[PDB]
This record gives sequence, C-alpha cells and structure tokens, in this order.
Amino acid sequence: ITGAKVFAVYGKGGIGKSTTSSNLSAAFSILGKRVLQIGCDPKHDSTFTLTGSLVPTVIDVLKDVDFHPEELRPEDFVFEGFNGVMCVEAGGPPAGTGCGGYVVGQTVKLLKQHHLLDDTDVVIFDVLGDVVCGGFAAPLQHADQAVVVTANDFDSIYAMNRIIAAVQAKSKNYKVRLAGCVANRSRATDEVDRFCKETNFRRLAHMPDLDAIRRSRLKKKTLFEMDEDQDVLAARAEYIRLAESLWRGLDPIDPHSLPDREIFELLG
Amino acid sequence: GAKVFAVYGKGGIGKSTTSSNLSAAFSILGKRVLQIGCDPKHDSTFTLTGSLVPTVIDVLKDVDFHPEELRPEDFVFEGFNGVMCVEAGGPPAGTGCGGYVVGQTVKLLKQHHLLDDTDVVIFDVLGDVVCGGFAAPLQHADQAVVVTANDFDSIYAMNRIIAAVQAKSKNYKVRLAGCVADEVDRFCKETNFRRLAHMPDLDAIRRSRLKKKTLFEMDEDQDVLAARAEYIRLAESLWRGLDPIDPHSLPDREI
Ligand code: SF4
Ligand SMILES: [Cl-]
Repeated sequence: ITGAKVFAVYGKGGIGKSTTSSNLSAAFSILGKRVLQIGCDPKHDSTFTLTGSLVPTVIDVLKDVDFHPEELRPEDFVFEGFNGVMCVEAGGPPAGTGCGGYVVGQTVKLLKQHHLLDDTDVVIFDVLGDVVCGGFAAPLQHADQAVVVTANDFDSIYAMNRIIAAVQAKSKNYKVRLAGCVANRSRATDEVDRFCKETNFRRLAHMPDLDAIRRSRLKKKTLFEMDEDQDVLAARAEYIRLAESLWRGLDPIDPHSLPDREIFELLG
Repeated sequence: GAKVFAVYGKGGIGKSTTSSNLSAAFSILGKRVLQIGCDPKHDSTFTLTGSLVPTVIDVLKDVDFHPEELRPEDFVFEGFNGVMCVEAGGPPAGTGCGGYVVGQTVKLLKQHHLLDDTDVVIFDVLGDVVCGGFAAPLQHADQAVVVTANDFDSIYAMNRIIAAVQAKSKNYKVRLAGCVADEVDRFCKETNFRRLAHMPDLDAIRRSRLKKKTLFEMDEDQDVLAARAEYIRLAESLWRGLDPIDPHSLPDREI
C-alpha cells in the first residue's frame, strides 16, 4: 500500500480495541482526511459504530462466488460509514481450517484490484492482538506505525509485550515501527507505566470512556456522532490529539520485549 | 491410543484453571495424565509444577532446532500427584503458525514414546481464534470441552469453537462433549449444545490461590473440597462416555 499513511491498531480483545480503532478513524475524518478502516478481527464488529450495522465480511462475499474476485463490485465489500469513512472488514477465517493471513491477504488484494487505495489518505487496521502469529501479523507488512491498545490488567500487558516483539520482528525487514501504547480508558495506569519504563516503551493518550458514556451508546454510535456533552467533548479531544500526533509523526523509540517469564515476576 | 480431551475456550475466563484442575482430577482418580499447554501464554501447567516450566520452542531456541539430543527431562516436568505436563509455548512473535508449534510438540513426545503409558491427555488450546493453526489439537482429541461464561466474548468464542469442531469432525474423530462455566443456557438451546456443570470457586477462594496451586493441592477447607468434587465429577463423567450430541453453529450475525 502506497500513497497513504497506514496505522495498525493492535491489542487483545475484551478491552475495547474496536472502540479506540473506529474513533481514531472518525477523528481522522474530522481532520479532513480520507480514512479507510480495515477490520481484521474475527469478530467483525470494528466498523459497526462507523456504519451502524454489521458490514458483510470480504470472506463472506468471496465464499459466494466460489472464490472469484472478478464478479465482485466495490459496493459489495466496501461500505461508507460516518462522515464518509470507508469501512471494509476482512472477517474471520473459516472455523477449523484456513489461515488468517489469507483473509487479510485477499482483502488488500481486492482493495488494490479495484484501485480503492488511490483516494484514501489514512488506512486504519484493526487487528486482533490476542495472538501474534504471522497470519494475524500480516497488516504489519503494510503499516507505517503500530499503536497497541492495552489496559491495566495482566493479560493486556502480556499481549502488549507479545506485540512489541512481533512488531520489532517485522521491523528488521519492514518500515513498521512501534508508535507507543494507548490506555483503553481512563483508569489506573501504574502497572502500564511500570511496563513502559522497563521496556523503554511509552504511553500516548488516555481516553475517558469509563466515566459516563454508557456502553450501550459506546458500541452503537461513534463519539463524533453522539450528542454533545461534557464527557463526549472530553473524549473527542483525546482522539483528535492521538490522530494529529500520528499524522505529523512522532519521535522514534527503541523498545524491547521482556521475556515471557520476566513479565510474571514483574506484575504477579 | 489413549483417551484425550481438548479444553477449548477464550482466555481470561479461567480456562487454564479448568484444564489444570481437570488434569489433577484424573490424577486423583488413578490415571496417568499428560496436560499439553498450547496457549501462547504458557501458564496452563503453572498450578501443577508450581513454576513456569520451559516451553518446547524455548528448548529448541537454545538447541538450534535440533530434536536430536533432547530428553524427556528437558520439556516434560513432573507436576502435582505425578502429572506429567509440557507447555508447547507461543509461536515466534511476528511469524510462525500455531500448528507448527503443536506439530513440533507432539513429534517430540512420540520420538521418545511418552504416550504408551499415559491414560488421559489434556489439551489446553487457546480459543480466542478458531483458525486452522490453533485448531490442531482438535485433530487428536476424542472430545472437546468448551470453557465459556455469560459475557458476549465467551459466547461468541464458544459459537466459533463449535463451528471449528464441526468442520474438523468431517475428517477427524473429534466430538463436542459440552461446555462449562443464564445467557449461556439460552445459547445451548438454540444450538443444541450441552451445559455440563459449574465450579463454584469465584467467591471465597482467592484468584491468587487459584493461580498459585491446584485445588487438589490447596489446604483442605470447606470451599476447596466442594470445588474438588466438581472437577472429580467432571473427570469421571468424561471417562464414562457422555451421551454424544450434534450441536449446530449459528451465523455471526445471529450470535
Ligand atoms: S499463521 Fe496464525 S492464523 Fe494462520 S494458521 Fe497459523 S496460527 Fe492460524
Ligand atoms: Cl447511519
């Protein structure tokens, strides 16, 4: 992918990864950029808040024409969401067989087959961070920066440590660098900060999704489409700064992943 | 040629706690247990041996991919009540299929014939993704026990695990033995699944003690002995041979 800044939003599930991913796309669109969010999570609900409905996955449409990306139209797997944010979700691989790199590989293949990347200025990959195998690490081959999503619990810090090693493994042969980590919502961050100081990482922003912003409205609309109040405007500003920082570049860092055993003795 | 079960389910919902106590349950029942932790976070056998045992990929890292001079003392460790257990370890971060790690941890066991004496084998497989790589333990498993909870993510993962066992059963011997953990019961009725039991260790017992040692090794109290009976009743129920069932998977839009 060329001619567009690509960011891979990593992080494990259950912490609101799709929330921080879809709002970053909407924040880029507020700043006047053409955004294109690629949903790579098996749970194809990353672009739900952008479109307002379940977008048909690319693998669902490809499994209808017997794997022939010829009769497919751009309006069959790419849908326009809030503020013109183009939404395409790869979906999950077949249950039991098939690889994740195939679902990610075919999505980018049709995006370049129909020339659906010449107009987009920002590409947002929402990638599952629960595993860091080469199949789900495929969006790192196209991304410029990789912002990881993490929470204060142990499983998120363990996944973040696994993504740091995965991105830096791809960093030796690809342009992808680690831009830092982002707390999922405004809570305690002492355990995340201690991991950053030990790994020479860094935490970026801190969105206030915990205070108010009822989960029913979180997963329904995006923050830039909700009605304005104190908490919405405060959370909107946290995503505008994150989008602007990633746009005009950040000062590079050189983190390192702790061994899988040294992270247990760090937290517990 | 022995009974083998695959503990499947999403992470963070105490799946490793379920697979560990299930292994120790078969041990108390007088069975040779072999728990193979396939989770990338190789903490499946933490409560058994009391320590983070070296993984297969970590041994092959300082062994230069050479399974020549490898002995059972390197990767297989003696756990609680004589439970042999080995962590397969996570795939290399960035590149490397999960099926390769599962494929290289079963050949290292068959190379030494460490299965001609065991009776029950427990597979702790990560259920966050139901891709073909992580679905490799389903090929050998006789049945698969799903770990879930009342949240959406655990039910969504269980719904994809059922579809993963269905497709894998068309060419293998894997079956669906049910699930363990209100809203889950509404899922089983629509999918014709089965809700086995429910271990009551969320309250009174401390997750710190849960992640420390197995329930069969803790100090004998009222709450831990009631939890031992739940895992003992589950171990014998699987050994007796539960009445098989054919659950169907739901579309992702319907789930
Ligand atoms: S590369 Fe990853 S997604 Fe693909 S089969 Fe292997 S473990 Fe599964
Ligand atoms: Cl709308």
